[PDB]
Amino acid sequence: PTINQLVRKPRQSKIKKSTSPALNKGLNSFKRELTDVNSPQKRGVCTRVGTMTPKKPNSALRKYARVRLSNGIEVTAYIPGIGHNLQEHSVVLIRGGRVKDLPGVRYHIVRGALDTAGVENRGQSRSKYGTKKP
Amino acid sequence: MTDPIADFLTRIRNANMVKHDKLELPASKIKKEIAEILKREGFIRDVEYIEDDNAGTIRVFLKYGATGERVITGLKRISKPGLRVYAKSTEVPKVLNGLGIAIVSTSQGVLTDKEARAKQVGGEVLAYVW
RNA sequence: GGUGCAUUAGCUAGUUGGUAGGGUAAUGGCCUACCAAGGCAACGAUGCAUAGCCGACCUGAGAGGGUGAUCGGCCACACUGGGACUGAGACACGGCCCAGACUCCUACGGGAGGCAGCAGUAGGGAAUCUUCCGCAAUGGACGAAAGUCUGACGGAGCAACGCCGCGUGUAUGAAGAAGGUUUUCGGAUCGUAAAGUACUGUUGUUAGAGAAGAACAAGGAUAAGAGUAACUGCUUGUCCCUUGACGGUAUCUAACCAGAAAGCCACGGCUAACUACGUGCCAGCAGCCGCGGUAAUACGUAGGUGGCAAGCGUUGUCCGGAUUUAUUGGGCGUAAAGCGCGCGCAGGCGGUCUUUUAAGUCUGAUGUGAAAGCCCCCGGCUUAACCGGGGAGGGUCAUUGGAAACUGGAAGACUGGAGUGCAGAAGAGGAGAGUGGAAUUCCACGUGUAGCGGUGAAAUGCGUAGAUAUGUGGAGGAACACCAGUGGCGAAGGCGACUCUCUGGUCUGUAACUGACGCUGAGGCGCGAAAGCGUGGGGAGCAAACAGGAUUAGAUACCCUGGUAGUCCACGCCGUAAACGAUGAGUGCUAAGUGUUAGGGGGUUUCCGCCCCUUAGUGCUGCAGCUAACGCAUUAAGCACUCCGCCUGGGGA
RNA sequence: UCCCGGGCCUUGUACACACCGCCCGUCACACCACGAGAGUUUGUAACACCCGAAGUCGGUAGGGUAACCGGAGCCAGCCGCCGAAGGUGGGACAGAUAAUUGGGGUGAAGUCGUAACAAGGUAGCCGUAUCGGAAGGUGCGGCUGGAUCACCUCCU
RNA sequence: GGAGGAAAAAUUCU
RNA sequence: UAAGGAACUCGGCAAAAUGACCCCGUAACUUCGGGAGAAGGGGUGCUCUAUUAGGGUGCAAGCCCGAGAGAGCCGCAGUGAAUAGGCCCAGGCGACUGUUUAGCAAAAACACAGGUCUCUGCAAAACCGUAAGGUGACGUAUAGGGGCUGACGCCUGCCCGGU
Ligand SMILES: [Mg+2]
Ligand SMILES: [Mg+2]
Ligand SMILES: [Mg+2]
Ligand SMILES: [Mg+2]
Ligand SMILES: [Mg+2]
Ligand SMILES: [Mg+2]
Ligand SMILES: [Mg+2]
Ligand SMILES: [Mg+2]
Ligand SMILES: [Mg+2]
Ligand SMILES: [Mg+2]
Ligand SMILES: [Mg+2]
Ligand SMILES: [Mg+2]
Ligand SMILES: [Mg+2]
Ligand SMILES: [Mg+2]
Ligand SMILES: [Mg+2]
Ligand SMILES: [Mg+2]
Ligand SMILES: [Mg+2]
Ligand SMILES: [Mg+2]
Ligand SMILES: [Mg+2]
Ligand SMILES: [Mg+2]
Ligand SMILES: [Mg+2]
Ligand SMILES: [Mg+2]
Ligand SMILES: [Mg+2]
Ligand SMILES: [Mg+2]
Ligand SMILES: [Mg+2]
Ligand SMILES: [Mg+2]
Ligand SMILES: [Mg+2]
Ligand SMILES: [Mg+2]
Ligand SMILES: [Mg+2]
Ligand SMILES: [Mg+2]
Ligand SMILES: [Mg+2]
Ligand SMILES: [Mg+2]
Ligand SMILES: [Mg+2]
Ligand SMILES: [Mg+2]
Ligand SMILES: [Mg+2]
Ligand SMILES: [Mg+2]
Ligand SMILES: [Mg+2]
Ligand SMILES: [Mg+2]
Ligand SMILES: [Mg+2]
Ligand SMILES: [Mg+2]
Ligand SMILES: [Mg+2]
Ligand SMILES: [Mg+2]
Ligand SMILES: [Mg+2]
Ligand SMILES: [Mg+2]
Ligand SMILES: [Mg+2]
Ligand SMILES: [Mg+2]
Ligand SMILES: [Mg+2]
Ligand SMILES: [Mg+2]
Ligand SMILES: [Mg+2]
Ligand SMILES: [Mg+2]
Ligand SMILES: [Mg+2]
Ligand SMILES: [Mg+2]
Ligand SMILES: [Mg+2]
Ligand SMILES: [Mg+2]
Ligand SMILES: [Mg+2]
Ligand SMILES: [Mg+2]
Ligand SMILES: [Mg+2]
Ligand SMILES: [Mg+2]
Ligand SMILES: [Mg+2]
Ligand SMILES: [Mg+2]
Ligand SMILES: [Mg+2]
Ligand SMILES: [Mg+2]
Ligand SMILES: [Mg+2]
Ligand SMILES: [Mg+2]
Ligand SMILES: [Mg+2]
Ligand SMILES: [Mg+2]
Ligand SMILES: [Mg+2]
Ligand SMILES: [Mg+2]
Ligand SMILES: [Mg+2]
Ligand SMILES: [Mg+2]
Ligand SMILES: [Mg+2]
Ligand SMILES: [Mg+2]
Ligand SMILES: [Mg+2]
Ligand SMILES: [Mg+2]
Ligand SMILES: [Mg+2]
Ligand SMILES: [Mg+2]
Ligand SMILES: [Mg+2]
Ligand SMILES: [Mg+2]
Ligand SMILES: [Mg+2]
Ligand SMILES: [Mg+2]
Ligand SMILES: [Mg+2]
Ligand SMILES: [Mg+2]
Ligand SMILES: [Mg+2]
Ligand SMILES: [Mg+2]
Ligand SMILES: [Mg+2]
Ligand SMILES: [Mg+2]
Ligand SMILES: [Mg+2]
Ligand SMILES: [Mg+2]
Ligand SMILES: [Mg+2]
Ligand SMILES: [Mg+2]
Ligand SMILES: [Mg+2]
Ligand SMILES: [Mg+2]
Ligand SMILES: [Mg+2]
Ligand SMILES: [Mg+2]
Ligand SMILES: [Mg+2]
Ligand SMILES: [Mg+2]
Ligand SMILES: [Mg+2]
Ligand SMILES: [Mg+2]
Ligand SMILES: [Mg+2]
Ligand SMILES: [Mg+2]
Ligand SMILES: [Mg+2]
Ligand SMILES: [Mg+2]
Ligand SMILES: [Mg+2]
Ligand SMILES: [Mg+2]
Ligand SMILES: [Mg+2]
Ligand SMILES: [Mg+2]
Repeated sequence: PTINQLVRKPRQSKIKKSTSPALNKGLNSFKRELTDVNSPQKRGVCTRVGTMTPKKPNSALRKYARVRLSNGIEVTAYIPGIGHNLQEHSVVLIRGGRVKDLPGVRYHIVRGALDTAGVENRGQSRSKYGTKKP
Repeated sequence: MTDPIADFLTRIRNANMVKHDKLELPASKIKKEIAEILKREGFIRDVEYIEDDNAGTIRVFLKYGATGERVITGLKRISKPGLRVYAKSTEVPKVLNGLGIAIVSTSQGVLTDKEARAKQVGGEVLAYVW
């Protein structure tokens, strides 16, 4: 546009939304309100566990979980690794990262930071899955 | 209409692209100054001032090198009615890394980049030509 | 000078100004009485939401974008709200009074408290430290001084949290120890890597020497000054004596030791680095392309290799890449993107020349832009991190002196732009009234008899109560055959029979007249196909809805027979379209060839006619140039400038 | 000229698995987000009245009182203005929740049709009115972003 | 080749 | 009439409560007129400034009208007696004003402005009367009679075999 059109109204950017909203806020019990504080990991309480099916063309079953966070958010997380020691009413630590296979899952579970256990018989990539040196 | 200097530059640009040899247009003081400058740096070959009882006209002969090479390869307008540009003595630019020239109107008249930087004076830049 | 929203348009009344007065250190509706109705706001008032501000930090080629951790400067607060006293200075963190919530004591009358000070506890969190030493140094408060106080400060402890530095050995050691991994089972690989061999102690262990940070203050002598009648004392200068939490700390000296010291991620492409086994769309991997169904360099493991290193990976936030808001640095024919069009307020921009002004513009000098930080040059720590000195950078900053090309202001001058005048031309431009012929339908009457109409085939339907057909007459409504032509007019929608009345615009010819009077134009006002709405008429054809007959497996359709609203008129709404050239308006420049509409000039020619030149429209083919291409190309989608509108992945919408 | 099968050229295409293609909408099932909803509930900033502590200021002061010359002056006490908190009232704004309801979106083989892409078998699309289980049909006006185009007329 | 006007034919399905 | 305040009852029936003048302030909805006296609040006595500030009247004399402010004074209480709206939220019916069973029912019933159908060309149709004579009408289809519906807003679908 012309310079006069630019001085009359200036340019504007585009507001880009985040990918992991549940990590971007906390809860105040005194005010019973929600505040904008960004955190790398959070902790929550499990409600149910199960295994759902992916979209085409994949068909293998995947381990997921449903969690109430510190702010009472219904969050569907993914369980990595082989085997797990998770069940209802368990304390879990949720971490960023979404998987394309499941249309709703957007978060991962850290293995070895809370009630969650590590992975047995792991030699490679041992820093993740929370297995100590054998 | 609005800008006569831009019309000047566009006239030379069109005639240069067409490989025309002669160009004529109505005259003024600043037009004569620009033509005289271009003749001094040899971009054009010759310029004449023909007297007609409306305003007078200026006629410039475009200069081409051996084997039909264009001496003038581009003209760009810097200062515009919608956005004026003023340059300080230490902010005057070098056109085409010293290969071209710029025209600047300072308090001592119209000069080129070399003259403006030699006297440490500034003005408003009119155009680049290379 | 530094933020988001107009899906936040009015706000305000001690408010706005004045006349007197009170009050304060001081001016001031700061407060009072009187008088007038003012004041702010599309240059965003008022309101809602978020937020301490800056030097600065991260990123970036830069312009810019994000943030306000540590340190320095300013501001606000001290459990919540209000108030005053003392004082030079407070409406006062560890001062006072009142009310409020909470904690505690009570003999039930009543009292005490405020860690957002240094440590420390509980709770919230994914997440953050000792209930340590000393006034030795620097600085504070008190005092004449010694001296007291100082959780300021100087130090020690914890946490790989970050930057910098060093080590886990060094040389030699072979067709190649032994053993893993594979093998085309001859071999290759780990690999000079080992053992052996010769050497060192940076670290480490043992035993010892061991700084700077310290200047002092005060006390005793002195020497010289001012003051004095004389001293005492005072100011300066020179000596004597004394002072360490850190701390036996840094550092240094000797003896022993290869011994006590390496892990993480990755290896299909992006991207550096492959083999075997196991599994078989399962287990699973994953930032994307996507891998897994029996020969997996992508899943798990083993061997090997690559990167980094006391660190390595994962996640969260910011900048870059992203020209993906494009001033630097993008666009709108067909991919998202030109309002349906016009009249025009504010605003933006503006033909030529002269004189004058210095508002913009350019430049010199003065003051200032604290320290720390980036940068340059020097140094100090064994180097580095770190620390010190000097310098440089950074402003549309205030005072002031200069120049007058350009933009702006004033006074003049001129026609190219613009408009008027004078002479011609063309046209379905608009509104009102009247009239004309062809044809369809209906009605009446003569002639005449058995079918007519319709379809791919039929049937519904009309007809012996006499159709269809033909001839004569009458009634009424709507549309205007030939002319008719990528012809004409209008801003767009749009405008075709004829005559009259009232009116708008355009083109050419002249150079008479005025002398920049111009372009664009947010918000406003108006016009705007068809369908639709309200009131009153009119209704011949056609025809949404509707009914019947057909087709079809079904046929809420296409086809046939009828048919209401509507199509028409007047007044008033509505305000939309593939309202399209899918192309905003204004101006100028840039090869040609050939039709046509309305004019003008010249030459041939007695005229006619033919030829050439030119203005304004309307078609086609094509050069340079532009485009992703199709294509556009003097009626640009080419080359330039002014102004407006609009675009930023698809769906949801 | 016609019937049938081929071959070449040309044209339209939303097909490339290449028309045994592609592709639209309703209905039934599950899940998700959002709007409406008689109501309920939580909070924010104001406003208008009532009452109004501490405190400054102003007025009296019969009671008390050493400095000044019984008097002055001063204080206790009482009264008045302003005044935090509290109470009452009608509005404004913001969030949560609620029987039920409306369209929307996703979901390896559900049911019903075939609306669009070739002239898609009635050309398609846009505005509007009406009708229908659904895609959609029909009327009026406009466009070519339309295949074929016997015959007739202009342009290159 | 481009533009304008304009006749006659027509069953359903794959 | 102590304390309570609809617990009475078919039902707040009856009673109680508000009530005047001046000032502030006022919602959803709407046919833009309303709702509205919405709701909710504040002030009223006497004395002195004071034969007021100012007005009407008149030549003047004089006579009437009387708001704001200040200072005070007195009671439990100042429109000190009588007279003088209670208000709000939501739904059904009827648009509204009006009419009705003298003597049991006042309404959701009738009427109403508006809509539609149908008859009537003037000695009109319709109605009273045996007729004459009249109303309609001293009117003339924008007029007159009859049936149904009942402001206003959006609409009013299918069936003509039977009567
Ligand atoms: Mg892996
Ligand atoms: Mg700044
Ligand atoms: Mg900032
Ligand atoms: Mg004063
Ligand atoms: Mg804050
Ligand atoms: Mg830093
Ligand atoms: Mg960049
Ligand atoms: Mg910072
Ligand atoms: Mg801090
Ligand atoms: Mg600071
Ligand atoms: Mg505090
Ligand atoms: Mg606290
Ligand atoms: Mg004081
Ligand atoms: Mg203090
Ligand atoms: Mg404290
Ligand atoms: Mg503390
Ligand atoms: Mg704790
Ligand atoms: Mg000290
Ligand atoms: Mg000291
Ligand atoms: Mg102490
Ligand atoms: Mg400290
Ligand atoms: Mg310290
Ligand atoms: Mg830490
Ligand atoms: Mg470190
Ligand atoms: Mg290191
Ligand atoms: Mg070792
Ligand atoms: Mg060794
Ligand atoms: Mg060795
Ligand atoms: Mg082996
Ligand atoms: Mg070795
Ligand atoms: Mg020893
Ligand atoms: Mg020792
Ligand atoms: Mg030692
Ligand atoms: Mg001395
Ligand atoms: Mg001395
Ligand atoms: Mg000494
Ligand atoms: Mg001594
Ligand atoms: Mg001593
Ligand atoms: Mg000391
Ligand atoms: Mg010690
Ligand atoms: Mg010690
Ligand atoms: Mg040592
Ligand atoms: Mg030894
Ligand atoms: Mg030893
Ligand atoms: Mg050792
Ligand atoms: Mg050794
Ligand atoms: Mg060793
Ligand atoms: Mg180690
Ligand atoms: Mg692998
Ligand atoms: Mg390995
Ligand atoms: Mg390695
Ligand atoms: Mg950028
Ligand atoms: Mg740009
Ligand atoms: Mg773009
Ligand atoms: Mg454009
Ligand atoms: Mg488009
Ligand atoms: Mg247009
Ligand atoms: Mg459009
Ligand atoms: Mg327009
Ligand atoms: Mg203007
Ligand atoms: Mg000018
Ligand atoms: Mg500095
Ligand atoms: Mg600092
Ligand atoms: Mg050095
Ligand atoms: Mg430094
Ligand atoms: Mg330095
Ligand atoms: Mg320095
Ligand atoms: Mg510098
Ligand atoms: Mg001049
Ligand atoms: Mg002219
Ligand atoms: Mg006949
Ligand atoms: Mg003149
Ligand atoms: Mg407009
Ligand atoms: Mg119409
Ligand atoms: Mg109508
Ligand atoms: Mg039909
Ligand atoms: Mg539109
Ligand atoms: Mg358009
Ligand atoms: Mg243009
Ligand atoms: Mg032309
Ligand atoms: Mg062309
Ligand atoms: Mg283009
Ligand atoms: Mg063939
Ligand atoms: Mg052949
Ligand atoms: Mg072929
Ligand atoms: Mg083709
Ligand atoms: Mg139909
Ligand atoms: Mg059109
Ligand atoms: Mg054609
Ligand atoms: Mg009682
Ligand atoms: Mg009582
Ligand atoms: Mg009750
Ligand atoms: Mg009872
Ligand atoms: Mg009861
Ligand atoms: Mg009663
Ligand atoms: Mg009411
Ligand atoms: Mg009393
Ligand atoms: Mg009634
Ligand atoms: Mg009765
Ligand atoms: Mg009665
Ligand atoms: Mg009679
Ligand atoms: Mg009569
Ligand atoms: Mg009725
Ligand atoms: Mg009916
Ligand atoms: Mg019948
Ligand atoms: Mg019948």
